[PDB]
Amino acid sequence: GAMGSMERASLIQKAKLAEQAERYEDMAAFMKGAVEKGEELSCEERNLLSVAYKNVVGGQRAAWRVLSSIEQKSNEKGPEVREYREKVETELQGVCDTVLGLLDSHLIKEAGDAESRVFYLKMKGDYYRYLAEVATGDDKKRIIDSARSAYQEAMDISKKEMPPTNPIRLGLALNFSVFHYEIANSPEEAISLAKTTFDEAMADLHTLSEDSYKDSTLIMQLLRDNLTLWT
Amino acid sequence: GAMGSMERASLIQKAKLAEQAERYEDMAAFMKGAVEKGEELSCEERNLLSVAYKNVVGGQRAAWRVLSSIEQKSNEKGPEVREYREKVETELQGVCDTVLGLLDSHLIKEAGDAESRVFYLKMKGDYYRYLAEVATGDDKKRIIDSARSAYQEAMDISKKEMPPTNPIRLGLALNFSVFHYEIANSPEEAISLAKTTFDEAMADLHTLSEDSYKDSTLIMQLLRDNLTLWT
Amino acid sequence: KLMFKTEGPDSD
Amino acid sequence: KLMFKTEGPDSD
Ligand SMILES: N=C(N)c1cc(-c2ccccc2)c(N)s1
Ligand SMILES: N=C(N)c1cc(-c2ccccc2)c(N)s1
Ligand SMILES: [Cl-]
Ligand SMILES: [Cl-]
Ligand SMILES: [Mg+2]
Ligand SMILES: [Mg+2]
Ligand SMILES: [Mg+2]
Ligand SMILES: [Mg+2]
Repeated sequence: GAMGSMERASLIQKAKLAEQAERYEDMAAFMKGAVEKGEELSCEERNLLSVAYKNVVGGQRAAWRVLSSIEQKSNEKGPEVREYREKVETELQGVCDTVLGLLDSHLIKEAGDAESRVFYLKMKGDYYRYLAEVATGDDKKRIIDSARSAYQEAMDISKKEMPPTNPIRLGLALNFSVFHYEIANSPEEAISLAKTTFDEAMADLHTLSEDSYKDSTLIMQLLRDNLTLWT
Repeated sequence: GAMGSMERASLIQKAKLAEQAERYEDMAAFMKGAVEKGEELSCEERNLLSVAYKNVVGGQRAAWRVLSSIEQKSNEKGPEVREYREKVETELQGVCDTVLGLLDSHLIKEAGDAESRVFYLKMKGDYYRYLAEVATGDDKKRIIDSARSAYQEAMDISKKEMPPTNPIRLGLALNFSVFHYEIANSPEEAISLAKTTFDEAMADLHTLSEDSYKDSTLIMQLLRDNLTLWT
Repeated sequence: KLMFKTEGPDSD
Repeated sequence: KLMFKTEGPDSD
């Protein structure tokens, strides 16, 4: 890749600079280069990878929704709205495929600790979910099942190996609940998962330091925010 | 160019869609394609061109300033900060060169009405000013004089051909005053230009409709904002 | 579209 | 850096 000649440590340093500069495409390219060095990622490095791509795909998702809404209104002016929505959609799919490619080659298979493996399987579920948001053809069901499968494996590991307040476990459950609500069209499963996750975390907060308490309650509030909208 | 096969009208339509989607790099590419069709631009099209590139270069300028500040602190960790600041700087310079290239080939020379010619000469001054913000070498003085020359020609036309409330004239004077203050290191010239511009516009507001009054006073308030910080 | 809360940067 | 007001989108 175009980052092949740069040192791993320099790529990490520049990813952190890119984050400070709000240059998220650069940040993602630097972290992709770091992954392609072939070494496992530390906790901080995994978070840099995720933050970078989350910001890139987030811009694409927001743009796609704007264009999709305009397109739907135009169907209630020529091919241009569809063409441009398709252009953004294809770039979004490309980013998701890139992330999934990094996870499959070879981040997941080398991830043995729960904190790394759950993190990567959650990401796999997330990027299949972003693909599902735009999917319409004969593969939509298979994309949805790929998201479900990744989230389910992550859930199974997280429940065996992490406390119920673990922020990775909490963010996984949050995202899987949203998958249920609006991708799988299982709102009851979404509500049940969010409630059970919130309540089991509540009951474990007493074990935490002040700093860990803050980390866990931040994500618990996101579960509550969704439950308030859903019930 | 990569837009050579797309109709002019479709490029304009897609630039407007890209604006709604906050996809400013796309918006700029579509408008560059539209310019390269070789026809003059309407008022709305000129504004699409300017808004697109202003958003692109604005992100680059903000990132450059973050990195420059980090670099300056590091000089009061290796080559990475300088390298990455240089990377962003080179991309920023590339965008400015692209805009200047469109103005020189051939937007300015075909612009005969005051509204178009002043608009383009103001843009020329602006993009040389953005180059000047990052310039350090033996060409910095020449870049500054190129900005000055473009702004001065625009000013001369605007004072002969436009009323003192004309929003193009006002935004030109605003930007030229900022050029004076912090590029030419002429704060007194900046203050004098901003004051005279504000006062002459004030005295012409009585001629305007309610809608034109709103357009002019919006830019007058920017002049006032700067004068408040400068005096 | 109404977007529900998910983990990490709310970048969309 | 303190940036002064200039015309158009305040995109930086
Ligand atoms: N750059 C970021 N946005 C983040 C960094 C870390 C981190 C993880 C372990 C150690 C130090 C920092 C996050 N949890 S997010
Ligand atoms: N898309 C934009 N950000 C702008 C469009 C126009 C405009 C000019 C003449 C006619 C209609 C619209 C501006 N002045 S800004
Ligand atoms: Cl397109
Ligand atoms: Cl670099
Ligand atoms: Mg090495
Ligand atoms: Mg498609
Ligand atoms: Mg044609
Ligand atoms: Mg340089």
